Amino acid sequence: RQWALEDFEIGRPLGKGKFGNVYLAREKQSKFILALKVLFKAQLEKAGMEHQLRREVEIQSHLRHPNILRLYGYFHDATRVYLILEYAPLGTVYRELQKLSKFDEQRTATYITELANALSYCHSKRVIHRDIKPENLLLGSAGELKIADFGWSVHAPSSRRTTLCGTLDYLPPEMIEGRMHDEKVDLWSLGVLCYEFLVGKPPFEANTYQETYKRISRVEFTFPDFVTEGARDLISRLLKHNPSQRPMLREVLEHPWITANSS
Ligand SMILES: Nc1ncnc2c1ncn2[C@@H]1O[C@H](COP(=O)(O)OP(=O)(O)O)[C@@H](O)[C@H]1O
Ligand SMILES: [Ca+2]
Ligand SMILES: [Ca+2]
Repeated sequence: RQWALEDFEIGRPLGKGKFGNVYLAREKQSKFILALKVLFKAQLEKAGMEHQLRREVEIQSHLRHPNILRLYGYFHDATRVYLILEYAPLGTVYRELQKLSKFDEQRTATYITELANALSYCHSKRVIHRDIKPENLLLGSAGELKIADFGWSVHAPSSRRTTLCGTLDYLPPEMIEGRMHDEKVDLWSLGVLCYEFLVGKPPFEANTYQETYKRISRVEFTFPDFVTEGARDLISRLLKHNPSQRPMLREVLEHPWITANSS
């Protein structure tokens, strides 16, 4: 309780999503620097995703972890909805990935650690993200990873997927096949990110949706020569077609290659 647009000086655009237009902003009274995610009611309603928005606010407002981005509150005004988010000053892992093409083992292991901790806290409440990918991974002032954008978040188990498009790149077989899914979806994503971080691209990238779908469902990926044995071991363990065969997060955090490299 209980903001209005008038409470904020709006700064520069921080990023655009499918629906979200995100701006740096400062709260006039306190001079608190933050981010406003702006959504258009028309676009949400017409058509599809008004329920995701409610899900995102409800779920994310209630989460408190250093590796999960804060949602502080919200408001609206007949044309738009405004989410008030914690501002992440070092940008997205996506842009960082663009900047240096690929990450070293130390950086990758640290990102995975920070990710595994946030996910393990999420999973502790049976909350599953389902949209873990570099666009949704922000960096705090200490360069620490922060999981963001809970539009796709839901409680486990779930069904449907609803319907998503954009890439399939980060989705496990049980999600691309419309099946019932677990917290295990987030473990598959973790494996996909781990490979993208070291290699510079996702294990199942292809030129078409139909081929990507096929590669994911058949789980066909290969490692460049430069990927080390301990990273190969971790990724092969996360990218298993059968969800239950996938590791618990504790197993990931205690993986030798993770413990060896993680700063
Ligand atoms: N709190 C934030 N701090 C800095 N940049 C952000 C923040 N939230 C989002 N962004 C940027 O805006 C983009 C879209 O935000 P997001 O909420 O993920 O979009 P959408 O919900 O529309 O998919 C992100 O990928 C990122 O580049
Ligand atoms: Ca997003
Ligand atoms: Ca979203």
